[PDB]
Amino acid sequence: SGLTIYFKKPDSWGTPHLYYYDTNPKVDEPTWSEAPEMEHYEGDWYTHTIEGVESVRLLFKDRGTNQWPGPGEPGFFRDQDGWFDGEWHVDRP
Ligand SMILES: OC[C@H]1O[C@H](O[C@H]2[C@H](O)[C@@H](O)[C@@H](O)O[C@@H]2CO)[C@H](O)[C@@H](O)[C@@H]1O
Repeated sequence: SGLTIYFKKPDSWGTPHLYYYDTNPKVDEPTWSEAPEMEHYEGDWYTHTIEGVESVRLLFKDRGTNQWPGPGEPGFFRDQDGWFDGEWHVDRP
């Protein structure tokens, strides 16, 4: 299985990282500061695949203090791929 997630980077952000927890099925889960670099995709879009996973809660961050959603707010729940530009889409919008 595995979730591919694409994320449109806000202009003022550094390169996005994907933080995730509540993996199902359970898979290794990085620390906030060790959340992985999303690979550059096309233009503003970046991407990362969580291996081994049907569902996840996730937050986007950079190496700075930016994150979406806010500090402490629950991760976005996916399900399925994958495109977030401020709202979620099954296809590139
Ligand atoms: O790990 C569960 C926890 O993850 C998310 O928390 C982040 C938080 O949003 C960051 O600002 C920073 O404090 O690191 C935390 C993870 O260690 C969710 O926001 C939170 O709801 C969830 O419980």
